[PDB]
Amino acid sequence: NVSSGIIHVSCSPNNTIVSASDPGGNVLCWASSGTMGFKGSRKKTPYSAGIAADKVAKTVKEMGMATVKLFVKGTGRGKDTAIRSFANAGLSITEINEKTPIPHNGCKPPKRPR
Amino acid sequence: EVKNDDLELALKKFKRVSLEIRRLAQRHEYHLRKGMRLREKRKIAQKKRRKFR
Amino acid sequence: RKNRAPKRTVLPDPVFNNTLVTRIINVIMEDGKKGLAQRILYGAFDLIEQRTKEKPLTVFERAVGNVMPRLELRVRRIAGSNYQVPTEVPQDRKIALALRWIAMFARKRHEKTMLEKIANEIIDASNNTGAAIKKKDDTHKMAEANKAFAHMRW
Amino acid sequence: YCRFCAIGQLRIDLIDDLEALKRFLSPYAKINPRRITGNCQMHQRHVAKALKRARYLALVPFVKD
RNA sequence: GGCGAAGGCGAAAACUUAGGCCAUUACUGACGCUUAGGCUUGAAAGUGUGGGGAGCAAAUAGGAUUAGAUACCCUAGUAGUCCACACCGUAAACGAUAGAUACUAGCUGUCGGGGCGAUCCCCUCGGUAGUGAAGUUAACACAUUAAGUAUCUCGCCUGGGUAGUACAUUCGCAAGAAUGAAACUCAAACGGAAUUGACGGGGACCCGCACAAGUGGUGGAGCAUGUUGCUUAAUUCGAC
Repeated sequence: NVSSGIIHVSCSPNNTIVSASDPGGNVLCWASSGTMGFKGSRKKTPYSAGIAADKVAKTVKEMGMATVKLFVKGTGRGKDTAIRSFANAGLSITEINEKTPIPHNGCKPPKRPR
Repeated sequence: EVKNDDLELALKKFKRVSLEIRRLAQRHEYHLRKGMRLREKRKIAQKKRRKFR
Repeated sequence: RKNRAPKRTVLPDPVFNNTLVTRIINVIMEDGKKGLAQRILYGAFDLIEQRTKEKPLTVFERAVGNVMPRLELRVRRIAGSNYQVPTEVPQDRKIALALRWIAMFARKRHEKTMLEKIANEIIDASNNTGAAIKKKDDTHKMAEANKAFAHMRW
Repeated sequence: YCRFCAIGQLRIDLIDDLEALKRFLSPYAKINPRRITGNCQMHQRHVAKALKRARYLALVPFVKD
């Protein structure tokens, strides 16, 4: 059906949100911690990221995939478990893509977390 | 940052570049003052200069 | 800070040459004495004998072996909470908990004589029906939310 | 081996040193300090200005590489 | 690491610009420093104008802990961030060391400058530092970048709470800052450093049924007693 696409993972500091998308960036599937049942506080764990990445890798790949980009964004405690799960999923990758925010400066984050 | 090296150990090399990106970007995620920014940065620098080298 | 230490285990019984049944005698004795437990246990091997034609050795081994864990949820606390990290559980404690669970489950279903119930539990653990296998089942199935704890050390 | 104040021409702004800058700055987007290449105050300040100007030249990307 | 008066300064381009670093045989000739006067800035908070505000956040709203949260924790938001304008004038504006000043061990440097070679190791003078001599400090330690030691000038103090309080003024469109007592009034110290502990909701460290596994039970219930209470006639008193 579709010979090329992307998988965007986002490990926000306390959540794991992911979408498998068309080559023009049009999602064909999505997943999150809540869809898996990790809604609340266990969505910061690496386990949620790993399971989300496994689920979306299966959904994108068994659908008829050959080669796909992997856009990783954000930083948490399971952004490495995600790529480990993709490697264990069995989907061809040419290189892991880095979409993490890398600014010089910008907007001001929330107040000092004490 | 090119990571097209092999089919099984790409993430291992991705780890180190991710660590570098983090350690250069580990200070822009919270509110703080200039004084503590300079203090932590320079103190960590002169602490790494003395122990690891 | 107690470290690795040996244990005293009575050597295998001359009539069956199994050390596991001997640890069973070690841990079942009423009033803390074998002067009275061994008679009924040998009776129980007999009861296993004419019930379902099970030789004690194989039935006892297939009962004890199927209740044995492989994961040690080592405790690590915060002084206000606690969590478990999964390491490999020691083999000596493996067999120890196996035999303890077998013995402590062996003596239930209060009925006319303990011979019938102990042979019944030996048979149940032999046939893998839920009476002690649940220990081995849980020791791995509740280590799934704790499997997430294997991603980090604290 | 030290890289500037060791082979340094004392004039490092834009003069045909594009390959050197692409090797001074590894393809993982990091300017080398005096702690590795060993460039002196002179050489390091001029390299810094040259590399940020090349960033403002799109010869080396600001954030990509 | 450099520069800048501390205040501070880093995506670049350019604008103008000064201080400055060495060598200037030299260019002059005691102008050399000085603070009260006089002359400027002084972070940021904050004041106000207009835009503009991607962003977040004082106060505040709500949710959480709580004895409550003006707390930690989070979702918003006001000014608050920006641009220019002016004000703002206090700061850990800390050499916690006034300016300049004249040289004073070593030491490893490190940077810039001048002679050198391949950048380099080389000499020198200045910028960046302390280990430490002498000197100076209650001790740490300053120490070639003085707290050493010569010269001058000036401001800042004479123990405390009181008290930066009243008073009178000042600047400030605001907010605030400038100004600074008296009365009461105490016997020395959240005095200063420095040695042993004391806790640590600080590490490191050595072992112990210290912990776990258990056995084996308490507690639930059923006996006898132990304490205490009550109480009359004393339920003797004592361990808290």
